Order: sequence, then C-alpha cells, then structure tokens
Amino acid sequence: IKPKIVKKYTGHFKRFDSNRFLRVKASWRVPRGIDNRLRRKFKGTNLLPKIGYGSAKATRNMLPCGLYKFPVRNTTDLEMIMMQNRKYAAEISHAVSAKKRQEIIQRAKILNIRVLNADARIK
Amino acid sequence: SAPQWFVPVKAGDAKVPAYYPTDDMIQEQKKKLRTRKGAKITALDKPAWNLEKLRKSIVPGAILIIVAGKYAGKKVVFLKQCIKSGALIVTGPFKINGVPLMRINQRYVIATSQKVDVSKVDTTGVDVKFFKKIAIKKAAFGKTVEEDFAKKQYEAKKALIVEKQKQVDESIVAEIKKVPYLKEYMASYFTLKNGDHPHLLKF
Amino acid sequence: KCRLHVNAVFMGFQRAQRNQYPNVALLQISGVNTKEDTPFYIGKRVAYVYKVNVKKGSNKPAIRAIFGKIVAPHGNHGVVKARFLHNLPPKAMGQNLKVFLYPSNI
Amino acid sequence: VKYCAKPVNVAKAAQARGDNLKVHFKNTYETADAIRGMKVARAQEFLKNVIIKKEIVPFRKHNGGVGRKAQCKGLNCAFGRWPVKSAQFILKLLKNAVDNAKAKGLNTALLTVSHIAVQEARSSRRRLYRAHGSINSFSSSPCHIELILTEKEKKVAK
RNA sequence: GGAAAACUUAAAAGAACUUUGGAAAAAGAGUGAAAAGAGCUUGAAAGAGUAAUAUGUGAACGGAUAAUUUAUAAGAAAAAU
RNA sequence: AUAAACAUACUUUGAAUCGGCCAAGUCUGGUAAGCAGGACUGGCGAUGCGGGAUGAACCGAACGUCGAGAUAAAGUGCCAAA
RNA sequence: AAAAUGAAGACAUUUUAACGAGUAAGGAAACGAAAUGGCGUAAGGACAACAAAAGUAGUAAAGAUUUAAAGUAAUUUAGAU
Repeated sequence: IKPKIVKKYTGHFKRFDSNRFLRVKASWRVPRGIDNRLRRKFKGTNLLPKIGYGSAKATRNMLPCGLYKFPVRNTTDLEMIMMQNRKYAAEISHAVSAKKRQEIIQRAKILNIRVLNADARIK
Repeated sequence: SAPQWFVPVKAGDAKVPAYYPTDDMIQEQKKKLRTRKGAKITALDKPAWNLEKLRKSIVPGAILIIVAGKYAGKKVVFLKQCIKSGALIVTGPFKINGVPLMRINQRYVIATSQKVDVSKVDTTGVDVKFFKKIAIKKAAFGKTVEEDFAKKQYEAKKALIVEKQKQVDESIVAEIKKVPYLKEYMASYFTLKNGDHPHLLKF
Repeated sequence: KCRLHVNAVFMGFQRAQRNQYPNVALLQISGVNTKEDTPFYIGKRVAYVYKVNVKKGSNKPAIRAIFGKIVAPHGNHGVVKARFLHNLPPKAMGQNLKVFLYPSNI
Repeated sequence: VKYCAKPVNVAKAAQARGDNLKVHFKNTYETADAIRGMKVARAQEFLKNVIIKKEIVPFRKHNGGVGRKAQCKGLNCAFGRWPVKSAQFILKLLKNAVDNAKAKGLNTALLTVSHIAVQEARSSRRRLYRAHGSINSFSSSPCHIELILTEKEKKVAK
C-alpha cells in the first residue's frame, strides 16, 4: 500500500542573479529591490516559492519507500517505533560508530524494522 | 498473546532483549503478498457479465480486414464471439490466408460486406478451453532455467491439437472458391493505394 | 508489404502568438481539407515512429515510438489536435507521423 | 608538492620534477604543451631545435602581441616563439627522468612523455620606481614542472 | 605617529647511503601510526595546470516542454471448485 | 424598492506619506508645447498577464500550484494559433 | 468563518463555504481548538540506553569536496573521499 507521492514542482528555487556572480549563493532570498525583474513577476522570470507549491498533506515528509523517517542513535531508540514498523523507518545517525551500527542493524531485523542505512560504514 | 503488530522472527546466535521470546518457541510465518481473489470459473455455456456488445456490422460468416497486431492487413472470416472474453473467434482459413484460428478484439477489425455465409461450420470445440490449451505459457519464476528450448518444445507438443481443430476450415474453403475473384481477394494483403482516403472508403 | 496509415505532418503545438502549450500537438492529415471530414479521425491512434542509431553494445531498440490519439478538430482546414503519452520533441516539427485505422468503428 | 597524476604502473615509469624553477610560466606552459606525448628520443631533439630557432613553440593560449612566424603552418596557430630559457629547463628534466629510468632498468628507446604539467609558484616582488613619486612591483613568475615517462607497449582490448 | 606575525610529531626518530647534476635539487632508499617533510595540524573561494566528457555563424548564463546518453531505482510470491 | 451577522458601532497605541504623473464628448494663462495651473472620475505610482510589432498610463483583465473546456480585447496570405 | 469532536491520536484534528496580486508599513514570545507559522549561529540551566553503567565519539569527532533524499522556502538528513 502506497499513495502516489505527487510533486507540484521537482526543481530547486535558486536565488535570483546566482547564475552570474559567485558571492550570491544558490539559497533562496526573495528580492526586495524596487526594479527587480523577479519580484514584479515579469514574464519569463516569474519563479518564486508560493505556498500553493506545497505538496499533499497525506504524503508530506514521506520517503519514496512509503515510510516516514525516524532517526535512531542506539538500539534502545529502535523500540520507540517497534509498534509502527509499517509507518516509520529507522535511519542510524551519521555519528554512530561502525560497531554500534551492527547492533542496531541486527536488532532492526529482530523487530522487523526497515533501515535506510543498512550499507553504511561497512568494511 | 502476541499483539496484532508483532511478528516474531528467529535470531542467529545474536544478542536479544530480555522481553523478546527466544528461538525455541518461535515459528516462522510465510510472507503473504497476494490478497485479491482470482476469477471464478463458471459453466462453458453461460456468457460472462463482462461481454462486449458487437457492432451491428459484424455478423457470423463475414470477412473482416484486420488493421492491427501481428496479422495486419490480412482478411479473415468471423465464426462467432468468444463469450468468456468477448474477443472474436476468427479464422483466416489457413489453406488460403495462412492466418490460424485465434482470438482478436473487436476494435482491431473492419467488417467488409463480403459475407461468406457458411452455416454448418461445426465449431463444437474452439471454446475458451481450446484457446487456453494452446497458448504458449512462460517458464514461471522458480522452474529451474530451461532457457530457449522450453518454448521450442512448447510449440511442438501443441501442434497436434491445432491441426485437429482445422476441421473448422475444411468446409469454409469450399465456398471461398465459389465466388469468382474471392480466393485472390482473400489471399492477398490489404493496402491503401494512392487516392484511397480512409474517410472516403466504404466496405 | 502494405500501407495502413495516412502520413500526418507535425505542424507544431497548440500555441498563441507569443506562447506555446506543448500538451497538445496539431497535425495536418494527408487528404483531409475541411473540418467536416475530421469526425471520422477523432479517436484513431497516432504514433510518432522515429529511428535512433545505437551502438552494438547496448540493449535499447533502434526503432521507438510515441503513441497518441486524435482528440478534436482545429480550425476550418481540417487540422486536428493530438495528445501523446510524452509530448513530441520539437525536433519533429515538419516531420511525418502515422495515423492508424484503429480503434475502428466501421 | 605532490604529482598531479600517478602512473598506471610504477614499474614502467620514471619521474622528475623541479620546484620553484625561475622561468616564466606563460612561456614554459607552451613549451611543455608541444612535447606532451612525443617520444623522449624526439622530445629531446625538438627541444634542441627550439633553442637554435629551427622549430616553433606555438603560443596557443597566451598569444597577445606575439608576432606571426613562418614555422606555424599546419599547427592551426598563427603565432609562435622560440623560448630558449624555458626549453633549457625542461631539457634538464628529460635528462633527469631518462637517467632515472636507466637506474630502474627500463628501455630508453620506448619511453614517451605521458604526463607533463606546469603550475604556478610563489613570485618574488621587487620595486620599479615610477613617475610622480610612485612605486610599483616587479615580480617574477616561477613555476613547478613535473614529468612522467612511461614505456609504450601495444595495448590489448580483446 | 605606529603595525604584521599562533600550531609538524607523543617523541626529531628533522630523511643520510647510491645514481643523475656545476650547485640547489630530482629518482631510489629509509624514519614514523600517518609525510604530518620543516612553506610542516585538516587546507575552502577567487586565479591556474593535467585527465575524462560535450558544444559552436557578431555576447554568455536562466525557465517550460520533450528526445538521446549516463546515474539512482521497483519483486518472491502464486488460480478456480 | 434593493443590498447588509466574518453586519454595525467603535476604543487604545502606532508605522509610512503629504516632490507626484497620465487619460478626457472638460476649464483657465499662452500663438503653442511631451508647457504652467485647476473641478468630477479612473489609472501609473504600488502591477504583473492577453492585445496595440516595441511603449508606466490606451483596450481586455488584475495573479496560490495545476488539468480540461467554452471566452474578452483583437484577429484568420507567410513569419503567426486561426 | 461556522458547526462537530476533544486528555494527547497528529500532520497545528474532522466537515462545509468563501477567499489568495501589491511598493512604504504593520502583524514580539506563551495562549487546544492556540490573538500568523517557522529555519539558522553562538553561549548558559536542564532533558537524552529508565532492570544499579543511561545521548554520540580511536570499529574514527568537528571541519572540507561531491552524491542522493525531505521541506514550497529559510534549511535539514544521509552515503562516499
């Protein structure tokens, strides 16, 4: 069972005038200038993030697997979603060592919990 | 007992919590993926609820040009409609066309006015049982490999039943030769020569 | 072997003077000259059969297609609108399509 | 300073490099550009002919104000010069890298200049006394030159 | 009147003998957990060099839509009576 | 007669602003001005989009992300959908 | 906005309807049916394997270069070097 995750825009909302200059980063900042080509929404360049682009509520923050993300740091965090293994999927944090990962990965098999980092920090 | 959300699994000599049931009291369950029930099989003489409504231009014994599929442009003779599926049971008599006895959907054919008529065709067989018996099935998923020769040996074992069911076509060829120029018209293909526009052609 | 299609020219997309909507593609079917002869063609499958040169070390075919239908007439000259599964590339403008004879109603 | 690229096989390669060499970078980058690929037997002969001004070194990229020359026919370039000090510095690496190959035990008749790259070093600044009581800079353009000679054998691809 | 300038390593064990070279240096060799090699903790950006890939008629870059190429990526259960 | 319950009446505190410009089945000074100064109203300012080839004001019409349809100004020899 | 339900579910609940352009400017924090909703940097007081060894870290931290995923967006998460 998986509802079709529908996206109203699959691109990135890059900052205006970030394709010419390097001091202007590619993170969105709405232009406040009076003569700006974009805040007036001129034709051809009228791409701004407006709340209408927001994706469906039912399938918001849902990974393509159909399961939401739940980060775990130790084996005892897995028990927090052992009842909801059909809704949440464990994702071992990036600081957990390569020894504690084999404890979490093996325990996630016992409780039958999908793990998104099953091939991370392998030998 | 076990909650509805719990499915115990075995552990391969690894650390387990204090509350997890051990392996000696755990039985494995087979993962189940198929839930929808299949198609109920009913009598061979009752038409399905899901039956196409034939066009008024299609009557048994007509000659249908086929405009799509493997046999594109060939002219066939329509015997009767397969009730269990709604697809037409046509036969482009193999002694003339080379078109075997098959099923085809009613939207891939064009009904010409040349009605071969022919009663007493003796279609006592050629129900849905025959068509499912000669269809070349696949090799499934676990049946070893059997690459290539499985389908080659499939066709050879189905050759006899196909030939036996050619008693349908012995009678029809008799009245194909009756009408002059009807053997030549059937044997050849169908082509749209220069100057024949589809919206103007009438059959 | 035989011909079972009439070659329709990909004129372009349904546009305006300074716009373009590539969801709908216009065709000038050969032999159709008025909008009153289009009632026949509304529904018949249309395919954009093209050819791609491929290397011998690949699996993809050298002949592909993009199938679509004819949905409505357009103008009084018999031009039609065709909606495809994937919008036709603008490299096909002026090329020839195929207008099949199924789903037939004759 | 490390080498830009590592040899495919270290048993078939000889290396030589120079750090902070005092020679113009815009001149050596074009001399090292011509001899990239040619056999070490011919690259030594070509560099002997640029010195005596019988072969040209086409300035493909840095060609502003460079006059036209008669030996630049066929190279797709209308400019070319004969840098003598830049050739003499590369010629002392090809002799170093060749004599490193003899130590290993390679065959000098097959060596080719597979990789040769020129970098930008740290310049040394001077003073140039200008008009109106102003002082400008007078800085060199030293460069690091690397070099890898690999034995050439007929490749196989089944 | 009036600034700039912190950091090798746990420890100098700060290469030590050969070949090329006028010398600096380079290639082997070796120390060290690791060159971290004295310009020495990791080491971005502007500017460059090498390799791989791709494109072209008086600007370049961006956006919508497809095509081609490359990459990511979806399963082990199973019918009727 | 018609409209009006997210109607009606407000209270307290406070920001920005008082360089304006255009249109006209209008006016005054001027020979006249893309000049100077006004009365009623709509706009540009603060505003994109379709049309006038281009245009701050003209005509249509004011904008969350889209899909399908009939439309408005205006057009249907080619560039350009008809 | 109005109804319904409401001790904790969860996605800031459920149903119906109307609406959404905008420079100057305003809408501080808390307020269960929330009197706008949030992201990020640094520091301080707490919380962070609840059966007496209780967040991560030499089985590789912070940082740097990229690749993928989530979010409309500020940005977050993860893989590799």
